[PDB]
Amino acid sequence: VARKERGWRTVFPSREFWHRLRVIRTQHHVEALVEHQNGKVVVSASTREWAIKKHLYSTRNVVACESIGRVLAQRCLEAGINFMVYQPTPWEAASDSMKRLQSAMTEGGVVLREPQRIYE
Amino acid sequence: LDKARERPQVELTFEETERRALLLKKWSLYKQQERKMERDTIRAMLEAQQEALEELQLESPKLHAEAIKRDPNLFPFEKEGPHYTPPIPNYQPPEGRYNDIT
Amino acid sequence: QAYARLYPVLLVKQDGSTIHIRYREPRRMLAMPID
Amino acid sequence: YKTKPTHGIGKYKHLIKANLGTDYEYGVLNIHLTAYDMTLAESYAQYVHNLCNSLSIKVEESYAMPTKTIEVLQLQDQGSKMLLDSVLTTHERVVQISGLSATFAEIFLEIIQSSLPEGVRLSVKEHTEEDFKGRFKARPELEELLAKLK
Amino acid sequence: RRTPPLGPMPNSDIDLSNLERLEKYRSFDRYRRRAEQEAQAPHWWRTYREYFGEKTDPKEKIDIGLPPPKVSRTQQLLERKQAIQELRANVEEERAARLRTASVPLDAVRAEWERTCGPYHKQRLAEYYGLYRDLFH
Amino acid sequence: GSPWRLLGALCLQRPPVVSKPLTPLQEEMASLLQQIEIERSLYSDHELRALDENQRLAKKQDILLAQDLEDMWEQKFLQFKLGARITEADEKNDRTSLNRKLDRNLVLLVREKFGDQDVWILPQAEWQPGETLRGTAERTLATLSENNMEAKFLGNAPCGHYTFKFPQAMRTESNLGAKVFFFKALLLTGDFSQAGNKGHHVWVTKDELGDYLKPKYLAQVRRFVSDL
RNA sequence: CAGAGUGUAGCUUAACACAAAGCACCCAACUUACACUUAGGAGAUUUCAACUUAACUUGACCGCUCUGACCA
Repeated sequence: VARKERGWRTVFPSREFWHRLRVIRTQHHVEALVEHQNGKVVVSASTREWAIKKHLYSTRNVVACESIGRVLAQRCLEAGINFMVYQPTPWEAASDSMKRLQSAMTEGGVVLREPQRIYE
Repeated sequence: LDKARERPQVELTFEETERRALLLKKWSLYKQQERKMERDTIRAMLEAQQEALEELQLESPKLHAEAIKRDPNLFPFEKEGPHYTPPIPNYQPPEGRYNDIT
Repeated sequence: QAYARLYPVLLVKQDGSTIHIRYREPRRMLAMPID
Repeated sequence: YKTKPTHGIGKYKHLIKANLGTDYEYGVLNIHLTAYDMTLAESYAQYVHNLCNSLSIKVEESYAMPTKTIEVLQLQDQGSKMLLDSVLTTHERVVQISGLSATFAEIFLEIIQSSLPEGVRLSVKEHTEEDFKGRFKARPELEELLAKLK
Repeated sequence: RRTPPLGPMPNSDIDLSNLERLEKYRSFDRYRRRAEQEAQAPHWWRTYREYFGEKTDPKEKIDIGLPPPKVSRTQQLLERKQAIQELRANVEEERAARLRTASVPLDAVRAEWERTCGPYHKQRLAEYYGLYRDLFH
Repeated sequence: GSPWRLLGALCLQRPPVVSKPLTPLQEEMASLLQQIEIERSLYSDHELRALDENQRLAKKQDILLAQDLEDMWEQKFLQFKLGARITEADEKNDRTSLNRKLDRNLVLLVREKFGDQDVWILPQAEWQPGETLRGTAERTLATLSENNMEAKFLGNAPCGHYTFKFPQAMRTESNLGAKVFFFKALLLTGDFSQAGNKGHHVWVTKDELGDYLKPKYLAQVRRFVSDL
């Protein structure tokens, strides 16, 4: 029932969401971040943390993307957040690593389609 | 356009794939030092070139005017690549003729 | 995308110098003639 | 708004731009990389294109001309008839360079001559008198040019 | 009538004399990176965050937690840098990485997080839920 | 004018006539590059004839077979001879002849008697009014003993400098010392005579250039000479 | 050889700790080529001590810069 931030139809990305998934791919690390519309961040899964480093070969591969995808899936499940939104660019959406990361959301139980706001 | 020209695709063995990635992962670094020895040798002369210019600047101003001056006799230049073996001083091939197709 | 099988062949120049070159035929040695 | 101190914050085209050499630098220089191996010709042309970008000098354009092939006739042994022996093809790779300083000229020339591959020929020349500059021009470039002369 | 700006212009620092000499963005991602790094920077004009973003008091948040544990960074770094060296040494681990078939134990990594980054993430999440604003004032 | 005397120098350089020896890593380059060829390339006309000849023979008018043409062409390989990369100079280490170290570059050095001691240095010449430093380099080539070569000249700016002071012997107020400027040049063709070879000039590479040059002089020299 | 200055892979007023980070840089795929994009690999706190976190505060040592010394 909470109103979503509609508008911004002339700029990218749009802001009609409650919780958004942001994935940052740097030269050495890939950062998966989930945050609210207003700016507050709820949970994060970065390869910099030592917890997953002991078990992953590299922090900049598809294996790393699957590693943090399942980590984020378990973190979102235990944080109470089930619905989210993902707004990627055409090239990263076509990247093979990203699609398998979306597969982690499906097997993890995270849905990337926020329910529509009930106006009436 | 003839399909009889097509060659069958030979299966690539798994162990052979291993040595492909191993040489690829070493090709990238091998070329990196190749660029690394390149990047230092251009700047090595570049700083040595400038200090010579500035030392000549204190030596004489008139020489500097004609030192940085463009030489119009330059750039008809031509350089051909090296050869597998040095040319034979005494070698006379038989007669022949050429033709051009356009 | 479409090209033939280029064998490792050699060319001998006018002065006798030799360079590497790819050719359609298995003629691994070649010395061009005096015009 | 014009009156408000934040006037002109949306100005964007002032960062966007609206051969005879100088007395210190060269106007236009072109290098020619001929070879009987197409792979070597383009590989070196790609090599010099990447290196010249590293040295931060402006590149005009790299294109291709119709490739010329030459055949070789060989005199038959104990005879006087020319017979087909081999057919060769020379491939020319050209990259146009403008804005190379006189001081850096010697360093640039020494690199491509030291890194010159097997069986390829390089040449440095001006190629300026034939610069007809007759290039097909796009629509927005025509509009500003036509407004300039109007 | 004109009024001088109250602060530096967004594009005043960029020289326009050598605009063609200056390197370009040449890609959408690089401009986007500069876009939202500069978006969060404070400005002297009216911004979206001024009216919509939540406002925090100038006073720093008071911490009533236990003093942070003290660890030896050099020794920890040495163990961590050698740990992945042997990990990268195994071909079998390297074979899985290149084949995109490697996996990690989710239960084991979660336990390590609870001791390394668990307290910080929980505090960060609890602040979002409004626990610190309602109770403890 | 100034107590620092000015001299113009030339560093004669001859590019290798043959390519450098290939690193065994680069052996794996061509081996795989050819390996990705026949795995991706289609049948050539040579292979098409070979397959047709083999197929017809199994079923059963070409006098010359594809295998036979390989034999005669391979037989012709044993007939001719290639130029020897390693020459007599390489075996003898003739640091004066052209046929030594064909794979790598070579730089000339000359003997000069300064301070009652011979010093291995590059050719030099005193600067004079009305003449460019490159003209001094051309004059330096002329002053060479019984020389006949043409040198390709690139640029005008100096390629380096070296300052040396007198050992408190000739050091005076009017003449404190001399500084020298090096200019790179390209050798197309030409050679010295046979009258003087050992006591006139020596040709070496960058690796062994330190044996003949002074440690201070070599340090300035190595900042613009390469080993590519 | 002496007297001053300096020290994170190339750069960075990156490093509160949870952690040695960002960019530049190299290879392969597309392209004549560049560039964009996809997929890869290479990296650093100069070394020893100081109640101890300590690249970070203090020493010694080591490595570079400048000036004198030596100088064909």
